[PDB]
Amino acid sequence: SHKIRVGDALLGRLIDGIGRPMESNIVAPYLPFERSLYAEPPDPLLRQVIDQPFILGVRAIDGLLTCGIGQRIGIFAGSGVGKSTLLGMICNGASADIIVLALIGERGREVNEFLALLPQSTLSKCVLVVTTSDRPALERMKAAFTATTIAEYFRDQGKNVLLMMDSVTRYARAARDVGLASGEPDVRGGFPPSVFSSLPKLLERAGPAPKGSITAIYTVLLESDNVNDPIGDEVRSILDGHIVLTRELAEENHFPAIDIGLSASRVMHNVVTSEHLRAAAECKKLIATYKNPELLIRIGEYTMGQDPEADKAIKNRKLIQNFIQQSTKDISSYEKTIESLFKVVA
Ligand SMILES: [Ca+2]
Repeated sequence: SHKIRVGDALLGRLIDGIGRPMESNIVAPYLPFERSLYAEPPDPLLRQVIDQPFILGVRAIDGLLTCGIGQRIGIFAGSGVGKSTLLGMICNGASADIIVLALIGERGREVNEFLALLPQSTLSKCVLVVTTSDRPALERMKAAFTATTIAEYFRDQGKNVLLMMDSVTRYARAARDVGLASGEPDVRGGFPPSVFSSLPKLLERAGPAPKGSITAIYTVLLESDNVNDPIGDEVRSILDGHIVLTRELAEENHFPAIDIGLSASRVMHNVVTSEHLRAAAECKKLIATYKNPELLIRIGEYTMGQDPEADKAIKNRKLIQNFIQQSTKDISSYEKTIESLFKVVA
């Protein structure tokens, strides 16, 4: 009841919503420790500051929206915009000692499609908390806490942990159904009070620590409708950074489909050099100001301003696009990413 068993043997394993290994082995993993699913957690005694970069191995993010160790980061994405591919790139590229994944509320098919993106070397440092759509709501809700608790266990060993929860949206729908079942009323958008109060309690467990850390990425699944998602809204107000993927970029075959102007890192200025910050700011402005040259040629115009800002954007388009667009096998170290950024704004 509300305790799970943990240990190093969790690494490389598929684990259910309450922490039980799901692969059938004749020899069971050794999991000698019990931990509560809930933590007080790390009392502000004392609370830390985010001041070191957390490298994802994604040029657009590392370059223009740099993450920090112990940050809480949201990725907001609808269907068919390459979310799972981006999550895969992050797991394979991130500077994390241990990855704890919570895969909540999707069908087995989607789980296997994600797992296929992770090579043996990545899986070997992963704990995979998986609760598919068919599982009871209680199990899908608990998966978020199980994952968080396991991340804390590994943090406590001095590991820099990446907690990746796909998705807080489906966690919340599970927690909704549990809450309503207990007799809570709908307060906003079909959600009872319990789900809202759980969000900061979960997110506040990520963060830097004396030894080790937990940097957390939470996905928010966007519906192709105009219905308010109050869970996503509350998350927006808590996060330290947010990455937004758009259908508009996905349909241009622009991947990762990150809209830079809608994305932000509240910690970047604290974890990158002033020169890095300056180059990123120019790159962002160049991205925002760019306009298809076709549009001027078709009206016979010899523009070229003299409009300095717009002229550089066209001149630097291919460089900028090759920088922010990045294939799965298009690998880039943090050193290389920064060197490449300076090149695209030159
Ligand atoms: Ca909203």
